[PDB]
Amino acid sequence: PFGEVFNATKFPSVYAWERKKISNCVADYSVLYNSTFFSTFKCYGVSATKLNVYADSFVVKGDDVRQIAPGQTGVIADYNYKLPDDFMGCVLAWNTRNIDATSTGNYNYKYRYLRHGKLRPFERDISNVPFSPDGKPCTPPALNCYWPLKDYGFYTTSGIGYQPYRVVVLSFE
Amino acid sequence: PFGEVFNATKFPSVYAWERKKISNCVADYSVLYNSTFFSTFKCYGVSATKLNVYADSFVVKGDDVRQIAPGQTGVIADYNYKLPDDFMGCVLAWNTRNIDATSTGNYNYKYRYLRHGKLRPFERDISNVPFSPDGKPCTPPALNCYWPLKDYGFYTTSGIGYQPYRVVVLSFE
Amino acid sequence: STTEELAKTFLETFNYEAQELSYQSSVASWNYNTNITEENVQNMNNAGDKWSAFLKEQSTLAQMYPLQEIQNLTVKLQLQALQQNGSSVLSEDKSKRLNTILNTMSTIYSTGKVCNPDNPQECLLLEPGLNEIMANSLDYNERLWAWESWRSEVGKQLRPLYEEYVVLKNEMARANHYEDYGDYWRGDYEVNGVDGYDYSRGQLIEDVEHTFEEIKPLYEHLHAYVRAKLMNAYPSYISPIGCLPAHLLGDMWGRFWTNLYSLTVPFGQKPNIDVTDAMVDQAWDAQRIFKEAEKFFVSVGLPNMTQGFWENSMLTDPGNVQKAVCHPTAWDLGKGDFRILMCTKVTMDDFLTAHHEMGHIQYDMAYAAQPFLLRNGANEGFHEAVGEIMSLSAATPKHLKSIGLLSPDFQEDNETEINFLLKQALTIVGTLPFTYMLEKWRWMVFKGEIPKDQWMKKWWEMKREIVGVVEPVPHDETYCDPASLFHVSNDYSFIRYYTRTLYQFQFQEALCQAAKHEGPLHKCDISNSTEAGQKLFNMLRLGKSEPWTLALENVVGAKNMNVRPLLNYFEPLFTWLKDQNKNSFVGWSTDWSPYAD
Amino acid sequence: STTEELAKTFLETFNYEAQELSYQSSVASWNYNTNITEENVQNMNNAGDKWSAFLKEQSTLAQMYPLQEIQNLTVKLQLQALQQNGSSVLSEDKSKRLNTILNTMSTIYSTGKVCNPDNPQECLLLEPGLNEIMANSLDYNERLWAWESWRSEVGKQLRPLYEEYVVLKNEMARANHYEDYGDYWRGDYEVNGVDGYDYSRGQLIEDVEHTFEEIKPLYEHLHAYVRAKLMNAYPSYISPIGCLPAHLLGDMWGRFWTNLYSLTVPFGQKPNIDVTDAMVDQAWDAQRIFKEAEKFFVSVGLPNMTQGFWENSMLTDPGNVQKAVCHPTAWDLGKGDFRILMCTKVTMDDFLTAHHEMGHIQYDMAYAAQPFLLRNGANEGFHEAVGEIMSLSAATPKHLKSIGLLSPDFQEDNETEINFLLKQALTIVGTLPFTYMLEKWRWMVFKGEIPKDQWMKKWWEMKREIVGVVEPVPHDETYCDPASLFHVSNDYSFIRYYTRTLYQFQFQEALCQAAKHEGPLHKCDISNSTEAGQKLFNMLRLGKSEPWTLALENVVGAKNMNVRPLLNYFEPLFTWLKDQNKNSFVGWSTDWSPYAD
Ligand SMILES: CC(=O)N[C@@H]1[C@@H](O)[C@H](O)[C@@H](CO)O[C@@H]1O
Ligand SMILES: CC(=O)N[C@@H]1[C@@H](O)[C@H](O)[C@@H](CO)O[C@@H]1O
Ligand SMILES: CC(=O)N[C@@H]1[C@@H](O)[C@H](O)[C@@H](CO)O[C@@H]1O
Ligand SMILES: CC(=O)N[C@@H]1[C@@H](O)[C@H](O)[C@@H](CO)O[C@@H]1O
Ligand SMILES: CC(=O)N[C@@H]1[C@@H](O)[C@H](O)[C@@H](CO)O[C@@H]1O
Ligand SMILES: CC(=O)N[C@@H]1[C@@H](O)[C@H](O)[C@@H](CO)O[C@H]1O
Ligand SMILES: [Cl-]
Ligand SMILES: [Cl-]
Ligand SMILES: [Zn+2]
Ligand SMILES: [Zn+2]
Repeated sequence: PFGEVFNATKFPSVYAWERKKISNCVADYSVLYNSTFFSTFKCYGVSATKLNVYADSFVVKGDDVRQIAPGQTGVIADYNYKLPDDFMGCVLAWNTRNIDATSTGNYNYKYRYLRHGKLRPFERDISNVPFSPDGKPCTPPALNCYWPLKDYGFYTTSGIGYQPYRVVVLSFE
Repeated sequence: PFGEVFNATKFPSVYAWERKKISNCVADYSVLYNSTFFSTFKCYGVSATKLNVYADSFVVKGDDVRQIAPGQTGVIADYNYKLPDDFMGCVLAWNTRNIDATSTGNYNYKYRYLRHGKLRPFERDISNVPFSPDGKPCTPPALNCYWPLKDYGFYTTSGIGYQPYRVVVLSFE
Repeated sequence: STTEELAKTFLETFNYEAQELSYQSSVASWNYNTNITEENVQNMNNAGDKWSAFLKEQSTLAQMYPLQEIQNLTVKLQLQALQQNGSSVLSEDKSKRLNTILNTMSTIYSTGKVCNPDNPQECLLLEPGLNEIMANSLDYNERLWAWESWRSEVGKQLRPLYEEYVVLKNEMARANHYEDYGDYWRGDYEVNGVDGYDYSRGQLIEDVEHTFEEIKPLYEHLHAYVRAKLMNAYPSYISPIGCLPAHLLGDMWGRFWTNLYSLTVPFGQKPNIDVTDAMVDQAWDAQRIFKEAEKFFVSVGLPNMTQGFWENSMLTDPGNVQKAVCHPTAWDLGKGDFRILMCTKVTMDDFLTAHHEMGHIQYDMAYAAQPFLLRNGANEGFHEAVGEIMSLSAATPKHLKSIGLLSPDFQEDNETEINFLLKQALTIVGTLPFTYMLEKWRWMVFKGEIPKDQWMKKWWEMKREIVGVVEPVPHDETYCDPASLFHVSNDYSFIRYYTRTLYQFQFQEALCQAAKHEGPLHKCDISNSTEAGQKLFNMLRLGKSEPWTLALENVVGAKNMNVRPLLNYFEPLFTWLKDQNKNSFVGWSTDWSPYAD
Repeated sequence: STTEELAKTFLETFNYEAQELSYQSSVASWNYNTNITEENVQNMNNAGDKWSAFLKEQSTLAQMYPLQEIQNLTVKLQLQALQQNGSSVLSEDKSKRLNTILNTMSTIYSTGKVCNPDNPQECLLLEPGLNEIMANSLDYNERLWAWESWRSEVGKQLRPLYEEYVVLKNEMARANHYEDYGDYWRGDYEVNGVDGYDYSRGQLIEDVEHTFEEIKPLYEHLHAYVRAKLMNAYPSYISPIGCLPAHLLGDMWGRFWTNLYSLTVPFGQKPNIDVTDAMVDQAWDAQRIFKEAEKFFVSVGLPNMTQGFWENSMLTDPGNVQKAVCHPTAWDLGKGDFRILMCTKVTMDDFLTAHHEMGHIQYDMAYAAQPFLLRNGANEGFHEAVGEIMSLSAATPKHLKSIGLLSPDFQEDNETEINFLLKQALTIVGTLPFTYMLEKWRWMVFKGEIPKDQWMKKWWEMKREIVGVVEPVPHDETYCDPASLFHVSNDYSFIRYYTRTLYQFQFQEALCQAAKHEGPLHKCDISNSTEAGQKLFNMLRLGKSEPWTLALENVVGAKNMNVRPLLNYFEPLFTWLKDQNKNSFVGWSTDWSPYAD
């Protein structure tokens, strides 16, 4: 039931990433071994088989993919999706310019740029409350009040590190 | 009666070059016009005929021929035979290695290397008196006394600028 | 949170938003300049208005941040770069008039066309019509024509507008706490707070004029020599002691003496450093030229062009049908999207240009690391200079061979070398005076030391005096010759070309020193020199984040610019000139003219 | 008149007299050397004896002139050369004893012979007996035998004599106002009165040693490589960290590691730069070899060989019947009469050798203008140096191709450049430390610095410390190994060979620079160059006429001895070496020995 994750017509935004539970299954993984159609494939664990899982789907900017790994710096890894320090399986990613990007500009995809504190590993946040750097309610127009969720803006002409990349994170337990 | 100068069996030493007087003669110079048997032939006058003459004979080293011309530096032209400034006719030379040189050494030809003042155009010096750079009589073994006259040394194996050349110098008045 | 802390979040919000508008603006601007359709001219404006409107919104909003109450240089810079007022400081009636001027002028210039007096059917546009004449005609009168018609038509026109342009633009500047618009522009070079790295808007003029004095000797000779040469070209039209006729300088203004080469070449029997023909004889296309320059940068350690570059850039005029503007430009649209727009001719002049253009693009790439507000050359001069450093190494006979445009056998001797040097002077040394002179007149016509009724009288004084150029016909105040050049009538700072040319050789010195190079600077080729490549990058990636003085000290070791290096690159040609001119009058008389004869 | 004026006249009389005696002597020497008859060996003496006896007579008369009281460099030079008091400064007993020594040593060496200990039936003379052993034998003990026989017989013999030789020779030096005999020899390099071009008997050692420092890295590696190589050739006998058994070095002393090539060849698969067969395959006679050589020189601007040369030279062995000596030499007899004696085989090594010899002849020709006493190379080093430059440019595959001995299809691949450079370094670089050390010992031994009871204990204190070589069997002061090398026990300055070696590599550089040469220095061929010859002929036309410093300046552009160019020649080998030595040890411990205890 993997080809049902990478191959899903649509993918979520990082701030609202999708977890799919996979149990009582058998998969060969070789559907994943046999791929040049794949730009990133770091597996912080192994690369063998036990014919036995959690897939995390979402989209990011090229240069944002480097944060889907442990110990990573910020913004995406900080306020969206924080991978656990040791605890790990695989991180898979692939360029999608023709799919999630358009010459006219495509902004469906969101990400949280502001927040009060880092997410714990696998934490989530769907919240949408006007943010202020010293707590306090917010009501923009008002100043120093911003909306946490900003749009990516995926143009088909942009640099690689600015093109959409669909990313799937497999975890084991 | 020219072929009785260049063609004469022996020749003088430059220090005592011979002037032969030729008057009331008529010759063609054509005996000379056609000659590859002739190394030098510079005529500081012209190259024409009037069938009318002075013929000075002597032998020098190859690189000494260069001095049998007006205004020339010295040694051979300084102390032995000094051509006149403008006044002139012709200077003729020819290699004579087989005639005047021997593989063993031929030293019959002399030339004067020391003197007190240059010779005037067409002057001669047959003097042979021990020389001191500041007048005064001389009696070698004594030091700073030299015999003014020295030997040429025409070995047949030597370099061209070291082989005997008989020179004839024609003059017109 | 603190005040500095509040600022951090503001700028972050700015970046993410600006990048989105700035990009759509650039993508619009592009689609227009490469395809002049009507629906295109529309959106070019819109996005470019939303951008400029959002910038304003943001500027007044940044205004609410005390940067004095901020102690993190990085932030202070961008915040205050945003604490800008622009022309928003004028009234509505002015700020529209001004834009209308700036537009009318820009238009007139690009749409100008002269028609044959004795043939009102055919007309020529500056490019490629007039330009070709100015670059090629050996005919005194044909060149007189072009030169005079252009300034007579499109010139007499820009005259009114320019006078008003001067006013409204002065106001704009003064209201922003500047002396004049001149002061505004000289602003670019300013730096406050660092100690020894500070630089004032006045200290430019001072340095420029000073540095310039030391160039006079070398230029006077160049002059003296090309004069003599031109006397043979245009027999009887020139005075051994008089200035050079403006219409005989190889392009429409004499901005560059480059086209004089063919008739001022020191040793014609040598095998031409103008590989223009070699290129033509070898079927080189625009593709080869650019793929060729990319390889150059690669060799010094820099990256290929982004595959995007190759899919998006416009390298050859689409011809007619789909028409586009041709000025060679290096675009940093944003979102890591790079491209060049150039109607590449297979000239040598264009192959060198390819490099200078691609130079910019590499610099654009190198500082895409920096926050949006810091992505830019240390100052206006830096970017042009980087372009030129490239343009320099590539044009050496050495490099030429490496490429394949010059016989592997080519025997570099003192005659070829003078040829190559003489050429390099016609371009480099040639502009120096022209450019300085231009900007002076302009600077003066801002502090208003020049009244409307002498505007030309004085310009031509400075051509005769500073550049040793004279106009072939008299020009009354109806004329406005300075505006005949794009940069003026299209509102562009110009001293950059001068400052640029100095840095050029400064960098080149230290880059070749870094590349462990043999002897004469002019002979240096930094190709294949990672060491040298690496060095440049380290100052390239600093964007505007650094005061140009510091960044320039990082590479060459100098708080300021210096004319010394330039002078050495040209010493051989200087001493060889000195001789050549031994049978010539060197210098000129502001008194001789082809019209007052 | 003055004292100067009196002197001119003396030198003058001298010239003309010397020229006649000197010529008679060469003509003698020659005839003997081309025709070994008894009547010839008789006259070879007579003429040489008058000459030498006239020289003395003159020297002692030339002594009656104060050159300190003379201000005309040219004259000072000749006068002082003639003020050769020589061994005439000793008492008649010393001077005769000394000659007996100088002779006895000479004799023993040439006449010496060792016999097979377990076959005393057959004995070998150094040439070609022992020599062929030291050059070809892969047998450690056979090699040890020769090596130890030679030094233990004809070595121990020259010991006593050498000690007295040193005393007698030192007195000679001291009486002529030299610190020591070493000081004497270093004299050759001295210069007085010219400024900057002045040089001192001290400043030799100073430069020699400093120049040598920058040679250690190159040599240390060269060493490191051949050692590992030799470890395989004689497994077990050598230590990875230890010095090199002196008897395993290619010749009787290791003066040149040339013969090591056979077993140190970088890539033994690569084929041939040896046109030895390309020449034979073309029926090349002794005529073609030289006619070609002539042509070479003609190309760069120099003259033909004087017709005399063609008429008088001996190029091919007359076989038996009329036998002759076979050492290749260049003869400058005098009276503008030049010629070469060479038993020309058809080896490439001979076609090359032809060039080295005719280099000399061209030099001899070039300075024939100078007064008789100045006709000779700038120093001992210059004449051989000019010899080599030729040898060098001819040996390039390029030049060989140019001639048409090398198939115009040969690909000069990266690896062939290595077997060449190695076969080169093995001779050129191999001999440097050896050569320095040897004159380092002599030099010191002539300043008492090396006591009699430490002569041999000190040879090897440096054979290990400087050269990286050891004695296979230990030696006490009963031995005198240094004296088993020709130049040593034949009273010849030996440092000549270091400065020569060094010099030539500047010459070649400066000439390939002027000959406008692109690739690596060792690929250079000055043929068809001219502007190169010119730059060379400038120092060729002086011989001893101006200080070498000037002569050397005329071709390079510097006043001194520079190792840099030598290193540039071997830079491609040096890099390879360093990598080769990746895991082998570089350097040596002095304390290890091939005999222990
Ligand atoms: C402006 C800002 O957010 N600070 C950055 C931080 O993101 C980054 O992690 C660190 C090095 O990795 O440098 C700066 O401190
Ligand atoms: C510790 C510190 O004050 N350094 C920060 C740095 O982290 C940050 O990238 C930059 C932008 O705010 O400002 C300062 O340089
Ligand atoms: C990695 C790199 O930057 N160099 C490559 C080069 O190896 C390749 O052969 C060439 C063909 O497209 O393009 C690039 O220049
Ligand atoms: C500037 C220059 O000559 N470029 C060379 C090129 O000729 C050569 O093919 C290559 C291989 O070593 O290296 C360099 O890039
Ligand atoms: C430099 C000088 O003093 N001039 C001359 C020199 O030209 C000449 O060759 C020599 C011969 O005696 O005498 C003097 O040395
Ligand atoms: C007679 C004499 O001794 N003077 C010459 C002089 O003519 C020459 O020009 C110069 C260089 O050779 O100096 C001397 O050799
Ligand atoms: Cl103008
Ligand atoms: Cl030894
Ligand atoms: Zn540009
Ligand atoms: Zn030799």
